[PDB]
Amino acid sequence: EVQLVESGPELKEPGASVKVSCKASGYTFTDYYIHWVRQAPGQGLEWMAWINPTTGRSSFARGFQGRVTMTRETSVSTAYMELRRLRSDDTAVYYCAKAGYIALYVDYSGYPNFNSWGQGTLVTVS
Amino acid sequence: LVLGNVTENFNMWKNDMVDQMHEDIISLWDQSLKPCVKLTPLCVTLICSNAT
Amino acid sequence: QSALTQPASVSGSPGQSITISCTGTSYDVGSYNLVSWYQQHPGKAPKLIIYEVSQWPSGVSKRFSGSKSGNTASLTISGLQAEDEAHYYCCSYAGSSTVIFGGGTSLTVL
Amino acid sequence: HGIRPVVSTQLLLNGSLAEKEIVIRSENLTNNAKIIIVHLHTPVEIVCTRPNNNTRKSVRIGPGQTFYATGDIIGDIKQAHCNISEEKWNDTLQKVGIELQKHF
Amino acid sequence: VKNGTVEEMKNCSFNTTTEIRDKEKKEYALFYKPDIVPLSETNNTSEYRLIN
Ligand SMILES: *[C@@H]1O[C@H](CO)[C@@H](O[C@@H]2O[C@H](CO)[C@@H](O[C@@H]3O[C@H](CO[C@H]4O[C@H](CO[C@H]5O[C@H](CO)[C@@H](O)[C@H](O)[C@@H]5O[C@H]5O[C@H](CO)[C@@H](O)[C@H](O)[C@@H]5O)[C@@H](O)[C@H](O[C@H]5O[C@H](CO)[C@@H](O)[C@H](O)[C@@H]5O[C@H]5O[C@H](CO)[C@@H](O)[C@H](O)[C@@H]5O)[C@@H]4O)[C@@H](O)[C@H](O[C@H]4O[C@H](CO)[C@@H](O)[C@H](O)[C@@H]4O[C@H]4O[C@H](CO)[C@@H](O)[C@H](O)[C@@H]4O[C@H]4O[C@H](CO)[C@@H](O)[C@H](O)[C@@H]4O)[C@@H]3O)[C@H](O)[C@H]2NC(C)=O)[C@H](O)[C@H]1NC(C)=O
Ligand SMILES: *[C@@H]1O[C@H](CO)[C@@H](O[C@@H]2O[C@H](CO)[C@@H](O[C@@H]3O[C@H](CO[C@H]4O[C@H](CO)[C@@H](O)[C@H](O)[C@@H]4O)[C@@H](O)[C@H](O[C@H]4O[C@H](CO)[C@@H](O)[C@H](O)[C@@H]4O[C@H]4O[C@H](CO)[C@@H](O)[C@H](O)[C@@H]4O)[C@@H]3O)[C@H](O)[C@H]2NC(C)=O)[C@H](O)[C@H]1NC(C)=O
Ligand SMILES: *[C@@H]1O[C@H](CO)[C@@H](O[C@@H]2O[C@H](CO)[C@@H](O[C@@H]3O[C@H](CO[C@H]4O[C@H](CO)[C@@H](O)[C@H](O)[C@@H]4O)[C@@H](O)[C@H](O[C@H]4O[C@H](CO)[C@@H](O)[C@H](O)[C@@H]4O)[C@@H]3O)[C@H](O)[C@H]2NC(C)=O)[C@H](O)[C@H]1NC(C)=O
Repeated sequence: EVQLVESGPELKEPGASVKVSCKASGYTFTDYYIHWVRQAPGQGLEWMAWINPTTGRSSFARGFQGRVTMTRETSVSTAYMELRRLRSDDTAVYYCAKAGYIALYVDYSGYPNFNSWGQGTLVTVS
Repeated sequence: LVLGNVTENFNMWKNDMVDQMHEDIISLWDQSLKPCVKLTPLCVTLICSNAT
Repeated sequence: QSALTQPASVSGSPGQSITISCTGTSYDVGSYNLVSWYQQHPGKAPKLIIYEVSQWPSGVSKRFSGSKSGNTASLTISGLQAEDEAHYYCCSYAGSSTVIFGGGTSLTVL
Repeated sequence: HGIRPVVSTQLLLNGSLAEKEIVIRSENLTNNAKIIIVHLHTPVEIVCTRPNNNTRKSVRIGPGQTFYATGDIIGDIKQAHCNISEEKWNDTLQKVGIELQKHF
Repeated sequence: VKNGTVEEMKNCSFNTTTEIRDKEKKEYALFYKPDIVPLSETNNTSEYRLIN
């Protein structure tokens, strides 16, 4: 039932903005954080950010403090993120995944367990 | 008043009288400055002297 | 790599039991117990193992029990079957509502 | 013996205990405007929390003296709340019910 | 955000008498809602005040 879907892979110039997209299915999109993570080709993982799909508030990695943009689409069951000021080093695969339940009374933003992934999408920098 | 046959200990550095006068002077002196102006209108941008 | 450290590669024969370590600092893992691990065969998205220090997400059997002590955490790959050859990752909650990943590793080919 | 000076309006937090049973007090129960105290033998356990990770900031005012105010919340905000176990509250409220029926 | 689908706190900024008397500086802080009151004689929501 559950399946996360993303846009297709892209090719970009340095300093560009990468509109990576993440559409949800098989679960109530408003009840779970959608959670981002990076992976350079053939290397390890790197965390990106949070987004409360109901509230829109977010925080993200200090390494990207220069500029990053977020968006939540409640009526579309889809979320967007945008890495901006793109370096050649920033070429990598990008994922979105379903993190912990958004409790009405406990700060679940932080629990690193996420048990459903998107299929993955990359951006090439040239 | 001289004392004929006394024998008494004198530890000096634990003599409380210094504390009983340190706090005395701090309380007295800090009370003496109460009625005077509390400057406050002088924290101002000083624009000043020519060459030394 | 980031502060969360993990061994580069660990190897062993079939039937062995192995501990993949994960080290942090008193700030992040020595103060909070939100440690999780991920498995990944190349060319695909990873898959979660241990959603919370020791609890079990799905029908993955007891062969990957976790543990923690101080700034250290472990993944007990046990009852080794060579088809489990894959990359394994540490990750844990950290300061400032951030999450960090361990360096990853490579399992036996022997 | 040491009393607790805690400020609290509707529920007397961190208080002592009645030695035997729930007891009730009033200057005269006929006057509805009078406060009616209730004292409990069994302590109901209340836990409260404010899980917004509020952060401290230090503005300064005039000469020297600082003034503190809330900075950016780290994390995702959540409601401040208080929790009480349901069965304890139900049983204790019913027992206070019988103690009121002793006068009514 | 989302017309009250949130456990809101309001952010506000203000001018303070900095360490120099007549060189005031801008500053930002945040307060819980019961300690802010509308100021304007009109319906305007832009300007606010402490409840004191
Ligand atoms: C004060 O007071 C207050 C009150 O008021 C409080 O608050 C609170 O708190 C608490 C604590 O913190 C919290 O809790 C939380 O919750 C959440 C939610 O809940 C709910 O929900 C869920 C979900 O549901 C779903 O699913 C199911 C199954 O499960 C199904 O059936 C259903 O249907 C659903 O579905 C989905 O989908 C669909 C599609 O269609 C849709 O429709 C829907 O909507 C959805 O979306 C559930 O689950 C729950 O339940 C549970 O619980 C109970 C009790 O306990 C039980 O009984 C049951 O059975 C269940 O169980 C559990 O467990 C087990 C083990 O043991 C497992 O196995 C299972 O599965 C389950 O889980 C309800 O109903 C929740 O979620 C949470 O939990 C989680 O998280 C945590 C953190 O980390 C952990 O620890 C845990 O363990 C869990 O985990 C899980 O999950 C996650 C996510 O979520 C993940 O990630 C992980 O991994 C895991 O996983 C698992 O599971 C899954 C599913 O679930 C699967 O898939 C996998 O495979 C695995 O297995 C928690 O619990 C709450 O919330 C609160 N409240 C509010 C209102 O919010 C406070 O706290 C106080 N204060 C103080 C200071 O304390
Ligand atoms: C509660 O509400 C308050 C306000 O009511 C808010 O605080 C204020 O927020 C604004 C907006 O974020 C801050 O404005 C900043 O302005 C600077 C520009 O500074 C100029 O002025 C100084 C002082 O003279 C000069 O020295 C300087 O050269 C400039 O002329 C911007 O730089 C800030 O934006 C950066 O971050 C953005 C991402 O959020 C980027 O998109 C943007 O491009 C800027 O980044 C760029 O510059 C960086 C260096 O600054 C560089 O390193 C990056 O790589 C990138 O190229 C910002 O617009 C204002 O300063 C805040 N107030 C104070 C007193 O600081 C609170 O944030 C709010 N809090 C909450 C919790 O809601
Ligand atoms: C709830 O809110 C509070 C207040 O906002 C947060 O408190 C911070 O908590 C984090 C995590 O424990 C702390 O993070 C660390 O901050 C260091 C900053 O150093 C300054 O402060 C320390 C402490 O006074 C001094 O010793 C130091 O000299 C500086 O003055 C960073 O240096 C740390 O990052 C480094 O280490 C990590 C590994 O741990 C590396 O991966 C990094 O790359 C980096 O090299 C670390 O980030 C922070 O100090 C706390 N601040 C305060 C004021 O208490 C809570 O964390 C927050 N709750 C949650 C769950 O986040």
